[PDB]
Amino acid sequence: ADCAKGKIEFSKYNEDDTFTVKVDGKEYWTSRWNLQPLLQSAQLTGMTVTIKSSTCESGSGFAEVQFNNDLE
Amino acid sequence: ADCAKGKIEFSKYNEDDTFTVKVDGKEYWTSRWNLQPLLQSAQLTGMTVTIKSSTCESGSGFAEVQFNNDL
Amino acid sequence: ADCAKGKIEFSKYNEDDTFTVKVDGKEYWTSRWNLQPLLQSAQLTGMTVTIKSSTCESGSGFAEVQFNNDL
Amino acid sequence: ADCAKGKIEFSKYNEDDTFTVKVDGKEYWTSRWNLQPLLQSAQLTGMTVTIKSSTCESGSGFAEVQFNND
Amino acid sequence: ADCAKGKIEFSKYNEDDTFTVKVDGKEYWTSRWNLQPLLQSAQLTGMTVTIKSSTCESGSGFAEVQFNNDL
Amino acid sequence: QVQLQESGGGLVQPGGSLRLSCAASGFTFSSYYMSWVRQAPGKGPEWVSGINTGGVGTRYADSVKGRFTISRDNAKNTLYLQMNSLKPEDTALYYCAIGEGGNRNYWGQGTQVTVSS
Amino acid sequence: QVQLQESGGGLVQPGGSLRLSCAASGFTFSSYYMSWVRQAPGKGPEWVSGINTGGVGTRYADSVKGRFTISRDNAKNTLYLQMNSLKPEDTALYYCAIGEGGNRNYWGQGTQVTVS
Amino acid sequence: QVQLQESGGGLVQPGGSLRLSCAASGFTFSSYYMSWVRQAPGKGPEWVSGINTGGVGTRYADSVKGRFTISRDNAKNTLYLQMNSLKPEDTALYYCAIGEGGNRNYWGQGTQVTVS
Amino acid sequence: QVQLQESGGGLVQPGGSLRLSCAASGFTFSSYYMSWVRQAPGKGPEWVSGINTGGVGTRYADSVKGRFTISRDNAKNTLYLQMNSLKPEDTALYYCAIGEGGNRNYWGQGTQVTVSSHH
Amino acid sequence: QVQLQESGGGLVQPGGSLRLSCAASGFTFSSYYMSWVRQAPGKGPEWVSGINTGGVGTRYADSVKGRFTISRDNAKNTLYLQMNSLKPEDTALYYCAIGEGGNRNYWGQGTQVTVSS
Repeated sequence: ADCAKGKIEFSKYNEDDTFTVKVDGKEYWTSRWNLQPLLQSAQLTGMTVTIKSSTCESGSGFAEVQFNNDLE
Repeated sequence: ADCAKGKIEFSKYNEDDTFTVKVDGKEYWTSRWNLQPLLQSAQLTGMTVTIKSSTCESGSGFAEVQFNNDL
Repeated sequence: ADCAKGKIEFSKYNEDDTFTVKVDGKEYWTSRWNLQPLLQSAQLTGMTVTIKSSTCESGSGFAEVQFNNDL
Repeated sequence: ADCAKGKIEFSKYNEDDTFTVKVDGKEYWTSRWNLQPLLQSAQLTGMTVTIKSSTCESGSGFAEVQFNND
Repeated sequence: ADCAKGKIEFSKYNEDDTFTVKVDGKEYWTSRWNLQPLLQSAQLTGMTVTIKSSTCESGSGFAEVQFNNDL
Repeated sequence: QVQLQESGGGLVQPGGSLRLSCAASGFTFSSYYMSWVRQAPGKGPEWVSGINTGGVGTRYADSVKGRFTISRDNAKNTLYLQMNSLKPEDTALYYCAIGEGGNRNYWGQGTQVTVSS
Repeated sequence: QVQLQESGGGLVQPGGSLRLSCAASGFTFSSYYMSWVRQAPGKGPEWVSGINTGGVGTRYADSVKGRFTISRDNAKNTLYLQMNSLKPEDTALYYCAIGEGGNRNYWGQGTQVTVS
Repeated sequence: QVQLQESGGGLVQPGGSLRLSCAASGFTFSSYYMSWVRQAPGKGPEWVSGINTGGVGTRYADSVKGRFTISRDNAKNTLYLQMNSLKPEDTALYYCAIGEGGNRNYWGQGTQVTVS
Repeated sequence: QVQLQESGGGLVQPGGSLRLSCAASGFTFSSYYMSWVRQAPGKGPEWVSGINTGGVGTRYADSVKGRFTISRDNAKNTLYLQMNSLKPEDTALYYCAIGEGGNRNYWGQGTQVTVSSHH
Repeated sequence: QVQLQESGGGLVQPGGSLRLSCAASGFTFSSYYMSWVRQAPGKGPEWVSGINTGGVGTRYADSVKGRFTISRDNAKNTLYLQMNSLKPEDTALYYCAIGEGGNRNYWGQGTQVTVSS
């Protein structure tokens, strides 16, 4: 259930050790640690990130993301 | 057994903290945390990954992977 | 409160395993281990980092930051 | 003892969470988790790695290495 | 005290899980695990590292270090 | 079997307080971010609060920030929610959710909260 | 030392149910991802289901998603597979495996499931 | 259920000494960097001192370097601040904070220190 | 201090079997990859077998795969090597090592294995 | 609070042996790399030996390699140095240090070791 599909506008490390990313004008946060280096890489390289969640309109964080490289 | 040999099409971090990669049109997932940064760096750099597994159907679990640079 | 917004001039690994970054002429340190590689990559790539803290004087501790790529 | 000096031909993550690298036609593996990202970056960047081990036969395990750029 | 300021000549992962770097012809090692990825990135990117230690002779141990980009 | 058992709900007068408790079993509780989500009648699900493994690092939805406070007891495998100064807008069925609360399969059967006069 | 002992197999009729159990020993079970793999006669090995260390995250093969359900009892060092509404395709020798089930080194001597 | 309880404050004459104590509960203390922050009346918050887990690695603000000494008893799950040779410039409310002290949610209900 | 005490060697006839055991002390054994290395007089050191902490992930040298089995008992801080169907080529001094072998500082004072007959 | 107490020094004849002991307190000893540093009269401080936590990984300065042996007892929070076959060039004050020995604040008060005839 694709929440947002796009390039990472910005990322933010939070005081509670979570990680926010603004994708397609909407902010998403995750408690997953392994996602932190994967997401900024994706941000830096200009990757196409697809944030997936069942409850997409609750303010609940994601933990499922697909990474695709950019085309030209 | 060599299941897939190719460039990573896409990678996906799963809700169960596993990691999927689609190589040669077939998706394979791994529970290994150490493979996550290795696979992402491979996909980004354009490496030719060789997925080795006893279970070769798409959706199978894997653990052994070989990395070779682009040429 | 946004303490500093800018490119990382330098980073420093400290004897107490903390990590200092001087952003916009002000130095700020963090005890977060996960921030070390993130700040390292932001410094190298030339990202514009936004340090957020209740304590904004130079030398204060921080743990919340935002990363944006360059133009 | 310097077993192999050269560019990493290929790397391989093993089922036992070890990591193999073929340097100068000889394969060597390591149980060190710290080395996995270091060796991948060395392979990708084209660094000339020097594998040092008391056991120098191919298939021998190692732990000590030296990284130099091109 | 600033022991060495310069580009990393080479790095070496040791059998005791320490990490040596030769900076300005002098070798220095560290037991800090977090420094391992920071140092090779610095080595790879061509950063000018500043090793700070009370023991400045070659072969001494160290922990504090400052990273600055090439320019 | 993974089980989450919410309790502490009921009928409270507006301005009143309540303390929700969720007793987790069948999984290693200390390994998971825990959160509370409410489902108001007619409305969709609303994420309310979250807490990191460790119990130090909390998150709150803007609607409850200042009135609610999430806590965890990793020694007792329990998650709590202190609901103070309750508005009627909080009359909802409160679920204790494993993770960020993005998956309803990983919720327990909710505890009913009704703030009325 | 490591041992995996599958049980709970047998001959079931189509639409029926079975609960396979695998009893692990010789390693701290609670520390490993566990999975189930089936090997049908004439066909190759098929990964069926998986479960994480944490104990909450489950994965299932498309062929059995909705009918099968993996669980673990870290207290009893046992892994289970609840097979409901069984189709004849599922006729095979079921292996309980440490990890993702990608190398036969880590499987037990499987239990036989026959659906006819 | 996180709690930080500062104590040891009071009225001291300039040049005098005080020992603040902060008793942590509801989280595993030994796993967190701890720090002390002061909030002078009318002025903004000032970070004062920090100590790593393990208790060897201390940090001090330049304004307090040499006079103050942070310590921790991971056994008594307490954090301390030894304030010697107190100047009137130190008249603030001393908060004990989890982490680096950059977020007010991570502080206890501070103890009062008045040097006049 | 750190101590590794190999035992279980001896004089074995070709085709025979032996069980080497190394008793570790002075370090938390459960936290280290362990391996077995042999060194035959005249030859250099040969890595033989390896085991990850946990005892699920075992590696074997091509020359010993199928005949040898490495195991560990983290409860008893012991490492074992089951040598079945031995050859005179298996003759050497067998060291138990912390890590992947590699650094003689990490080996123990070995156990002698001698595969021979009446020829 | 943090305390390092060196002992085991004294007057030794060349070729002789000594076993230095350093008793650590006030910090979790088991969590730190420990090392020994000597300060010869007129010369600067010389790092001598190092040991990682856990006590498997030892390092020695080339000047002592083969004669000295560092060890630790994390149960007794003590660090040791076995000095065998002592040369007069070993005459120095031996500090027991937290870490790699690159911070003087985290050394003890030293133990004297004098090798002469």
